Amino acid sequence: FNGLTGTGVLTESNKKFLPFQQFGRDIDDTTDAVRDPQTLEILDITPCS
Amino acid sequence: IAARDLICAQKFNGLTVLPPLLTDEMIAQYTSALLAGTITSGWTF
Ligand SMILES: *[C@@H]1O[C@H](CO)[C@@H](O[C@@H]2O[C@H](CO)[C@@H](O)[C@H](O)[C@H]2NC(C)=O)[C@H](O)[C@H]1NC(C)=O
Ligand SMILES: *[C@@H]1O[C@H](CO)[C@@H](O[C@@H]2O[C@H](CO)[C@@H](O)[C@H](O)[C@H]2NC(C)=O)[C@H](O)[C@H]1NC(C)=O
Repeated sequence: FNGLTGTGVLTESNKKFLPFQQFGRDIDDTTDAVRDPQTLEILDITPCS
Repeated sequence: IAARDLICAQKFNGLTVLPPLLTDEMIAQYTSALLAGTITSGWTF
């Protein structure tokens, strides 16, 4: 997504990103949510098993 | 309590937390048995 790489499972989410905000963070300073630049829908990331 | 969670202890990079061998109910049963035994029998049990 938009240059940043990663691996995992994508799921639909219902978070409250501000209009200028692109992605999310976590207590472990790791990516936890993204906003795809085609439909502007919040997306949640789950690690592999 | 870990009842409905889909085993989500692992955190994104080779880090896992293992559950204890003895669940809390077993520990509670042990304490109850000790306390009932010491109430009824004394030290002879
Ligand atoms: C970027 O993404 C697509 C690229 O074509 C477009 O969005 C969709 O466009 C179709 C028409 O081709 C519409 O039927 C959809 O409703 C559009 N989707 C959305 C979410 O609007 C458009 O060019 C761009 N979309 C956005 C949201 O910027
Ligand atoms: C593994 O994942 C499955 C997903 O299907 C879990 O199944 C759920 O089981 C409960 C109780 O039987 C149901 O109420 C849910 O509806 C089921 N999930 C779905 C999506 O239908 C299963 O519990 C999971 N196992 C563990 C140990 O987490």
